[PDB]
Amino acid sequence: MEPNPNRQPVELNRTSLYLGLLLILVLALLFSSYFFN
Amino acid sequence: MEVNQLGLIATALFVLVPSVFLIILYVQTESQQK
Amino acid sequence: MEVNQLGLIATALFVLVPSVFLIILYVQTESQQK
Amino acid sequence: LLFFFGHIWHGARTLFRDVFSGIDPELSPEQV
Amino acid sequence: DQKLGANVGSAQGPTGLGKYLMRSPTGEIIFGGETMRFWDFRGPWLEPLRGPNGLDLNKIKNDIQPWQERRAAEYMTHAPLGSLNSVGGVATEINSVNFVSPRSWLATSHFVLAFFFLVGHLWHAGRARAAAAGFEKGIDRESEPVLSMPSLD
Amino acid sequence: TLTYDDIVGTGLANKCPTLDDTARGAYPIDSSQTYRIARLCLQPTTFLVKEEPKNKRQEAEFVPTKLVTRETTSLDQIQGELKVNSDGSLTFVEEDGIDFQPVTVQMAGGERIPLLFTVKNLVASTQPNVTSITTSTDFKGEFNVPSYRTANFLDPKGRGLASGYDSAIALPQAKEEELARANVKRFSLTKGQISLNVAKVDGRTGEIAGTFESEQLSDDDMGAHEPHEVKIQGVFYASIEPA
Amino acid sequence: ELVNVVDEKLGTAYGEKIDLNNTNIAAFIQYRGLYPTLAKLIVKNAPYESVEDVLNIPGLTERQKQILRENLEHFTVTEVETALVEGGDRYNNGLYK
Amino acid sequence: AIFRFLLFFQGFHNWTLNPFHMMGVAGVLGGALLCAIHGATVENTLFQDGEGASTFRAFNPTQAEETYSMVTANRFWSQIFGIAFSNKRWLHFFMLFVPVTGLWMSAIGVVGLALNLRSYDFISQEIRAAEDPEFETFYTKNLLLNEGIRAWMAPQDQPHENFVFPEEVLPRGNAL
Amino acid sequence: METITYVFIFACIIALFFFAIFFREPPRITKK
Amino acid sequence: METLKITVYIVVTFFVLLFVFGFLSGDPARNPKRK
Amino acid sequence: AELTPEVLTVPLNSEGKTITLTEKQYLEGKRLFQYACASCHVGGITKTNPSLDLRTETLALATPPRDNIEGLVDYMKNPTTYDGEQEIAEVHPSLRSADIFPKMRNLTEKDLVAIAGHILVEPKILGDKWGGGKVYY
Amino acid sequence: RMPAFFESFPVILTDKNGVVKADIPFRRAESKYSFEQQGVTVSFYGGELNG
Amino acid sequence: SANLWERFCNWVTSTDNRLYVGWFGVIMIPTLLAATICFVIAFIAAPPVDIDGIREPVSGSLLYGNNIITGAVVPSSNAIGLHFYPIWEAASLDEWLYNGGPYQLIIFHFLLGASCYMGRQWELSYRLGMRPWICVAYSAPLASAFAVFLIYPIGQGSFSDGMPLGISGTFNFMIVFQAEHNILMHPFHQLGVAGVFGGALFCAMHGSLVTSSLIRETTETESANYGYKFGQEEETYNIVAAHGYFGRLIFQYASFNNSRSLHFFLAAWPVVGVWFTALGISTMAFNLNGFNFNHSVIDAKGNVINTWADIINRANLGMEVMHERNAHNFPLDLA
Ligand SMILES: CCCCCCCCCCCCCCCCCC(=O)OC[C@H](CO[C@@H]1O[C@H](CO[C@@H]2O[C@H](CO)[C@H](O)[C@H](O)[C@H]2O)[C@H](O)[C@H](O)[C@H]1O)OC(=O)CCCCCCCCCCCCCCCCC
Ligand code: CLA
Ligand SMILES: CC(C)=CCC/C(C)=C/CC/C(C)=C/CC/C(C)=C/CC/C(C)=C/CC/C(C)=C/CC/C(C)=C/CC/C(C)=C/CC/C(C)=C/CC1=CC(=O)C(C)=C(C)C1=O
Ligand SMILES: CCCCCCCCCCCCCCCC(=O)OC[C@H](COC1O[C@H](CS(=O)(=O)O)[C@@H](O)[C@H](O)[C@H]1O)OC(=O)CCCCCCCCCCCCCCC
Ligand SMILES: CC1=C(\C=C/C(C)=C/C=C/C(C)=C/C=C/C=C(C)/C=C/C=C(C)/C=C/C2=C(C)CCCC2(C)C)C(C)(C)CCC1
Ligand SMILES: CCCCCCCCCCCCO[C@@H]1O[C@H](CO)[C@@H](O[C@H]2O[C@H](CO)[C@@H](O)[C@H](O)[C@H]2O)[C@H](O)[C@H]1O
Ligand SMILES: CCNc1nc(NC(C)(C)C)nc(SC)n1
Ligand SMILES: [Ca+2]
Ligand SMILES: [Cl-]
Ligand SMILES: [Fe+2]
Repeated sequence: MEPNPNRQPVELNRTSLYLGLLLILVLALLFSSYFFN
Repeated sequence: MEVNQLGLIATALFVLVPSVFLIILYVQTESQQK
Repeated sequence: MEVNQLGLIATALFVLVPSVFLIILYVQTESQQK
Repeated sequence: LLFFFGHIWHGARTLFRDVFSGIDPELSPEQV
Repeated sequence: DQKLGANVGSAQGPTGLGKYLMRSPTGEIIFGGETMRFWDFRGPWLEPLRGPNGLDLNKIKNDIQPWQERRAAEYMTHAPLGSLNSVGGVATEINSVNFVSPRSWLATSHFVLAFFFLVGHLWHAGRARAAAAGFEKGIDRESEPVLSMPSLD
Repeated sequence: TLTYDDIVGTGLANKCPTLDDTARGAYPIDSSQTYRIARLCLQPTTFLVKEEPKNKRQEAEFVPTKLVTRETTSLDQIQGELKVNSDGSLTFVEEDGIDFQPVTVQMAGGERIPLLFTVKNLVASTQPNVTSITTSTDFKGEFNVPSYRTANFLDPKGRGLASGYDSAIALPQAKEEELARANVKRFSLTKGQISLNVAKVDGRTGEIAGTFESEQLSDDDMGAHEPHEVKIQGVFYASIEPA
Repeated sequence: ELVNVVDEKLGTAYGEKIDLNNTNIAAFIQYRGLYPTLAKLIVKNAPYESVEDVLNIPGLTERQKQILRENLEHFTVTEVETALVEGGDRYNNGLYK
Repeated sequence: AIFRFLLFFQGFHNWTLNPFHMMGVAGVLGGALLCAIHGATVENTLFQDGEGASTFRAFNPTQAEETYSMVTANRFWSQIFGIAFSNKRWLHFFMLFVPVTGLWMSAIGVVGLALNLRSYDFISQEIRAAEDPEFETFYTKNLLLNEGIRAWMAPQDQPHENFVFPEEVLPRGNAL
Repeated sequence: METITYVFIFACIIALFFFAIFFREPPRITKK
Repeated sequence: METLKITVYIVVTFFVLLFVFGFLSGDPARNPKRK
Repeated sequence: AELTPEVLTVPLNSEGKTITLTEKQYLEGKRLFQYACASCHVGGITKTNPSLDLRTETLALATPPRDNIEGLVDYMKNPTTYDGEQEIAEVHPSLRSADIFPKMRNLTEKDLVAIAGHILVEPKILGDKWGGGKVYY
Repeated sequence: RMPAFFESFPVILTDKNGVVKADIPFRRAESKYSFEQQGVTVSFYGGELNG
Repeated sequence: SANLWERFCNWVTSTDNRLYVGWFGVIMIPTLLAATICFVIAFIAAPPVDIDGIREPVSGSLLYGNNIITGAVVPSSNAIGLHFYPIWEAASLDEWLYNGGPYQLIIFHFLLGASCYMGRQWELSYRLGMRPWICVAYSAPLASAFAVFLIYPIGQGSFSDGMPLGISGTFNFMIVFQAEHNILMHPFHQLGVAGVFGGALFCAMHGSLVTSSLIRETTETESANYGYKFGQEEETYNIVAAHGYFGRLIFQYASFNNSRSLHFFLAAWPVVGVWFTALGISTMAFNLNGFNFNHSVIDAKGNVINTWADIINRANLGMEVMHERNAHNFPLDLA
C-alpha cells in the first residue's frame, strides 16, 4: 500500500492540557451533585 | 445517604475519560522529535 | 441482583486505568520522529 | 512472599550486572 | 417393591416423575430413574414384558417370570464397573469381589489402540506427503519456499 | 396391529387409540352384570393456564401455552370397575394405571409452568338411567392432585421436607423470619375436576371414544409460591368389558 | 405458621413405634415374623382407627393373628400424613443401606 | 496422601473457584502448551543439513546458522492462528514468564487459604437461592458436593476431633 | 448491570483480537 | 421447522462437496517442489 | 490383636451349643463367600434388596432363626423369606437349585458350614462395618 | 461446636460422656434422635433470655 | 477465466491469504462460526436446562442470574440420552432450549471444526514445504476435547454426562468424575499431570536457559530483546554456554547439547503425557477406573487398618452421596 498523503501530526501544548483539565475537573465539580442527586 | 448508585461511576468516567484523552495527546505531542 | 455496589466501579477502573496507561505510552512512542 | 522475589531479582541483577545485556566469545567448558 | 404391595404404574418419585415407570420423549413407557437414558436397551430377558407401547403394565403386573427376576438380579450385580486392580463395583466399594467385565476390558484396550493408530495415520500420512513432494528432511537452506512468497504483512 | 418396533420413535406411543367414523353406535348395560374399564386413556391436546388478573381484578381467562417438555403427556392403562348404580347411572372407579404424568408448559413471558397432570382416584359418573352408552354420554367426577414433587425432593440448597437441611446454611447468622416460607417445605394435596364426554361408541367391541376437559392446580413448589390454575383438553379412549 | 409436618410427626407416637398408618413397610423387619407376608397385608390394608383393627384384616390365618397380637405393643397409629404416604413412599422411600 | 490434600481443598476451601488457583492452572496448562507447541514448531520447520531421514545427527553443536526456519514458522502460524512470534528472544522469555507467573499466583491464593480467607461463595447467588427454591446454577450444585465431602470425610480425616455423626445427620440425596 | 459489564469486557477482548490479527506491525525481515 | 431441516441439509452438502471435490482436484500437486 | 480361637467360637444350634472354627475353615469360608456371595452380599449387605442384611441380630429375628451354623446351613439348602412363610429357592442360590445357580453345584456340606461360619465370625471382627453400608466404609 | 474449617456444620447433642443423645436429622425416614423424639428443651441463664 | 472452479481451488488453497482458508478450512470456518455464535448467545441469554431429565432446570446463562465464573451452557437432557437433537427435532425452540438443544449444536460443530483445524495444521505445512507433524502435537489437546465431549458421553450413555461449557460447570464434571471413577488413583491421569507439570517445568527450563545465555548486542538501558532481528542467519544465544551451565547444575551427560534433541523432547513430553490423560477419560468412559485399595491393609485379627487410600474414599462417598440429589431411585449408580 501507498503511504496515505493526507495525514498531518496532532498537537496539544502544555497550556492547552491545563486549560483542558481545569474545564473537565470543574464541570465534574458542577455536575457530580446532580449525578448523585 | 440516599444518593444515586450510578452517581459515583458517572462522575468518575466523566472526569477520567476526557482527561485521559487530553493526556494521551499532550504526551504524544510533547515527545515529537525536534 | 444482590451484588456489590462498588463492583461496577472496581471493574471499570481496573480496566480503564492500566489500559489508559499503556495507551498513553504507545501513542507517545508511536509519534516519536524517526 | 512477593518481596522475596524482588530480592532474588535485584540481588541477581547486582552480581551479574556484567553479563546483563548478554554474553560473549570463547568455548571453554569441560577442562579446568 | 411390587411384591411388597406397591402399584408400580402410579408410584411417584421425589421429582414427581415416576419411581418405577415413566415416559420417553416420544411417548413410550420405560423404566424410571437415571435409567431413563437407556430406554433403547433391548434384550431377551426383558422383551417379553414389552408391549406395542413399551413396557406393558399388565405383564409387568403378573407375567414376570422367576428366570427373569434372577436374570435381572444377576445382571444388576455384574454391571461393567470396576478398577484397574480388578475390584468390581463403584470406586467407593470395598475389596472382595474381584471382577471387571470383559466388555470393559475389550472396549478400553481397543479405544487406546484405535486412537494411537489414528495418530499413526496422521504421522505416516504427513511423512508420505512431505516425502513425495520431497522435503521431509528439512527446508532447502537455499530455496526456502516461504522466502519467494509475498509478505502477507 | 403394530409391534413395538412399528411405533418406536414415531411418537405414536403417546396417542390413545381411535375409533373410525363408522363406530357411532351404542353399548348395552345389563345392570345385573358387573362391568369394568379394561383400559381408560387420556391424551392431552392443549394446556391452558388461567392468568392472574394482576392487582386489578378484571376477571381472568385461560391462555394457550407451549409444551416445553415433549410427547410424554398421555395417561394410559387406567383401570377399575364401572359399577352400575341404583338409579341406573354409571360411575367409574379407578384402581391403578399410569394415572399421572409431570408436564411443563411455557407462557407469553417465558415462564415455565409445571403441573402434575393427573386423574388419580378418579370417580367419574354419568346421567341417571343409562341402559346403553350412546354418543356423548357425559362422565364427570373428581380426582386427587398430590404435590408435584414428593416428600424427598431437595431444593438447590439442600433443604427438603422429609429430608434435607433445616435452613439457609449458606447464611449462618441471617434473620430467619423472612426465609421461613422457603425453609419450611409443605406438601400440597388438592382436588380436580374432569368430564369425559363420548363421541364414538361401538357396542360391538364395547369400546367408546371421545374428548375430555379437566381442571387442576399446578406445582406450588413445596409451597414456596402460589399454584397456577390449569385447564387441559384432549381426547380419551376406554375399553369396557363385562369381566 | 408453616411447619414441617414430618419433623412434627416425630414428636408423636410415630417416632416411638411402628405407625400402622404411616411408617414405611421396611420398619416391620425389626420384629420376628412380621416382614414379608404380614407387613404387606398391614400396609396394603389402608389405615386403622386403632391398633387392634389390624387384627381384623380379612383372611389372616389364626397364627398370623397370634403373631400380631404379640407385637401390638410395638405399634401405634396416627392421622395418615400425605407427605409420608403419597408417592407409594411406604413401599420404597428412597432409603437403602 | 496428596490426593486427599486436593479433595480436602475442594471440599473445605472450594479452592477450584479461586481466581488465583485459576491463574495458576492457566499458567501450568498454558505453559505445557508453549512447551509442546514450540517443540513441534521447531522439529517440523527445520532446514535440511543432512542426507538422512533421522535429522537428529544433522545438527551443528557449534552454532552458526539457525537450525530451523524462524521465517517459515512465522508465516505458518500467522496464517493458521492469525498471530505468530517473530523474535526468538521474546518467544523464549515468554516461556519463562507464563509458567513462573502461574505458580506465583497459585501461591498467593494458598497464602490466603492459610487464614481460611477463601473464595468460597458468591453472596448474590446465595441470597437468591435462599428466597427462591427454583434457582439452580452449576455453582450451587458444587457447594452441595462440598457439603458431602466435608460430612463424610471429617470423621476419619480429623481424628483429634472425636467426631460422631449419626447416620441420620449425614447429608445424602435420594437412594444413594 | 453486571451482565452488561461481563459482555462489554468480552466484546472488548474480541475487538482486541481483530486489531491484533489484522493490524499488527507487519513482521519485517533482515533490515531492522 | 421442516424447512430449516432441508436448508441446513442443503448447506452442509455444499461444503462437504466443496471438500471432497477439493482434495480430489489433484491436491498432491499443490506444494513447493516435486509434484 | 489377633483372630484367636476365642473369636472363632460361634453358636452351632438354637439350644446354645457352640462350635469352634479353625483358621483354615475361616479363610476357606471367606474364599467361598467371595466365590458365591460377595456378588450380592459384599460386606454383609444385600444389593438386590438392601432391607435385609447379614448382621447377626437381623439373622436372629429371622424366621426360623438363622443366626447359627445350623440355621444358615438350612438356608443355603432351602431358602425362605424373613417370615419363612415362603420358599425362594428359585430366585436365590441354594443346593436344591444348583441347576439354576451353577456356582452352588461344587458346594458340599463341608463348604456350606464354612460359609455359615464366616457370616457369624465377620461381624465379630468388623462389627458395625459388617452390617451397614458405605456409611461405614 | 463448629470447627473453623467448616463453612456449614451439623447440629449434634451429646451428654458429658460424649454419647450422642439428640440431633437434627437430614433423612427423617429413620431418625432416632430428633429433638422431637427426645423432648429436647432449652433454658437460659443471665442475659436477655435469662430465666 | 482460466476456469472458475480451477481458479476457486487456486484461491482456497492460495498460500497468499492473510489467514489460510484451506480445504479443511471450507468445513472449519463455517462449523466454527456456528459453534461460536450459538455459544455466545446461549451463554448470555439461554434459559434453564433440564440437564438431568428430572424436570429440575439448571439456569446457566448470564441474563438468568449467572456471572462469568458460575455461568455455562448446560448439557442436553438425560431424557434425550445419546439421541440426536437438531433444532428440527423440536416442536419449538422453547422446547429445544429447555432440553438443552444448544449444547449439541455446539459440541458437534466445535469437535467437527477443531478436527479440521488439525487437518489444516497439516495442509498449510504442506503448501509451505515444511515437515508435517505439528498437527500431531495438536492431536493431544483435541483428543481431550473429544474424550470429554464425546467419548465419555457415548461410554456413559448420555450427552448429559459430558463436560458442561462453563467454569464451575467444569469443576462439577471433575468433582463428580472423581467420585464415580477415582481418577486421581488412575495411572493415565498421573501420566497426565506429569506431562502438564513437566511441560510447565521444561517450558520454564528451556525458556530460562536460552534467555539467560543470549549474546550481548544491546545497551545497558535498551531492551535486551532488540538484540534480535527477524530473519537472522546465525543464532541469538550461546547454546554451548547454555549446555555448559546446565551440565554443571546436574551433570554433563544429563544435559542437552543438541538443539534438535532438546526440542523433540520439549514437544514429545507434554504431548505424550496428555495423550495418556485423554486415553484415561476415554477409558474411564467404559468404567475401567482407578486403583481401588479400600480396606487392603488389614491387621492380624481382621480389623481394617486405614491408609490414605481410605481417607480418599470417604471424600469420594461425600461426592457420590450428594451429587444429583433427586435423580436416583435405586441402590446402585449404574449411570
Ligand atoms: C514424556 C514421557 C512420559 C512417559 C510416561 C510413561 C507412563 C507409563 C505408565 C505405564 C504403565 C501403567 C501400568 C499400569 C499397570 C497396572 C497394573 C495393575 O493395575 O495391577 C493391579 C494390581 C493389584 O493391586 C491389588 O488389587 C488387589 C485385589 O483386587 C482383588 O483381589 C482380592 C484377592 O487377592 C479379592 O478377590 C478382591 O475382592 C479383588 O478386588 C488387592 O486389593 C491388592 O491389595 C492391590 O494391591 O496392582 C498393584 O498392586 C499395583 C501397585 C501399583 C503401583 C502402580 C503405579 C502405576 C503407574 C505409575 C505412573 C508413574 C509416572 C511417574 C512419572 C514420573 C515422571 C514422569
Ligand atoms: C461448513 C460445514 C458445516 C457442517 C459440516 C455442518 C454440520 C452439521 N450441522 Mg450445520 N450449519 C452450517 C455449516 C455446517 N454445518 C452453516 C453455514 C449454518 C448456518 C445456516 C448451519 C446451521 C445449522 C443448524 C441451525 C443446525 C446445524 C446442524 C448440523 C448437524 C446436523 C446433522 C444433520 O442431520 O445433517 C447432516 C446431513 C447429511 C450427513 C446428509 C448429506 C449427505 C451428502 C454427503 C450427500 C447427499 C447426496 C447427493 C444428493 C448426491 C450428490 C450427487 C452429485 C452429482 C452432486 C451437523 C453436524 C443441526 C444441529 O446442530 O443439531 C444438533 C442444527 O440444528 N447446522
Ligand atoms: C459472553 C461470553 C461468552 C463471556 C465470557 C466467556 C468465558 C467463559 C471466558 C473465559 C476467559 C477467562 C476469564 C479465563 C480465565 C483464566 C485467565 C485468563 C487468567 C489470566 C491471568 C493469568 C493466568 C496470569 C499469569 C499466568 C500466565 C502468564 C498465563 C499465560 C497464559 C497464556 C496466554 C499462554 C500462551 C498460550 C498460547 C496459545 C501461546 C501461543 C504462542 C505462539 C502463537 C505459538 C506458535 C509459535 C511457536 C514457535 O515455536 C515459533 C518459533 C513461532 C514463530 C510461533 O509463532
Ligand atoms: C453461509 C455462509 C455465508 C457466508 C457469507 C460470506 C461469504 C464469504 C466472505 C466475505 C464476508 C466477510 C469476511 C471477512 C474476511 C476477513 O477478515 O479476512 C480478509 C483476508 C484478506 O484476504 C482476502 O481479500 C481479497 C480481496 S480485498 O483485500 O477485499 O481486496 C480477496 O481477493 C482474497 O481471496 C481474500 O482471501 O481473508 C483471508 O485471509 C481468509 C479468511 C477467512 C475467514 C475466517 C473465518 C474464521 C473463523 C474463525 C472463528 C473465530 C471467529 C469468530 C468470530 C465471530
Ligand atoms: C448497556 C447498554 C449499552 C452498552 C454497550 C456497550 C458499552 C458496547 C460496547 C461494544 C464494543 C466496544 C464492541 C466492540 C466490538 C468489536 C467487534 C465485534 C470486533 C470484531 C472483530 C472481528 C470479527 C475480527 C476478525 C476475526 C478474528 C479476530 C479471528 C479470526 C476470524 C475473523 C477473521 C472473523 C448501549 C449503549 C448499547 C445501549 C443500551 C445499554
Ligand atoms: C462409493 C461412491 C464413490 C463415488 C465416487 C464419485 C466420484 C465423482 C467424481 C470423480 C471426479 C474426478 O474429477 C476430476 O479430477 C481432476 C483432478 O484429479 C480435476 O482436475 C482438477 O485438478 C487440477 C490440478 O490437478 C486443477 O488445476 C483443475 O482445475 C482441477 O479441475 C478435474 O477437473 C475433475 O473433473
Ligand atoms: C541446552 C540446555 N540443556 C538442556 N537440557 C535439558 N535436559 C532435560 C532432561 C531437562 C530435557 N533440558 C533443557 S530445557 C528443554 N536444556
Ligand atoms: Ca409470576
Ligand atoms: Cl438434580
Ligand atoms: Fe527453543
